[PDB]
Amino acid sequence: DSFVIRGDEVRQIAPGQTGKIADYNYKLPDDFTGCVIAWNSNNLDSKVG
Amino acid sequence: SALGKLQDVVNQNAQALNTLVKQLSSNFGAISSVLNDILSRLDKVEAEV
Repeated sequence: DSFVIRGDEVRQIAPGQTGKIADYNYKLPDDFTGCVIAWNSNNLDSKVG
Repeated sequence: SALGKLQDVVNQNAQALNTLVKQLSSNFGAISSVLNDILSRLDKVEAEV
């Protein structure tokens, strides 16, 4: 599952949490079996404009 | 005092029933003895504990 979010919304990706991300667009089940991987891509995706 | 044995048997049965009933109000280390109170509280992942 590949997606880009805000740096403060990383805590909402964890299963069984709150927030707009975990309740409106992307929610993980309580029996999620896997790992969550995230890294910064400021110099890759973000633009000065 | 003639039917003391029967009275003691009945009293023991009644006391066992009353103790089994009253053992519901205990917390056993939880936050409250009422399940509806725990449901109207911290999320399911933390309420299962």
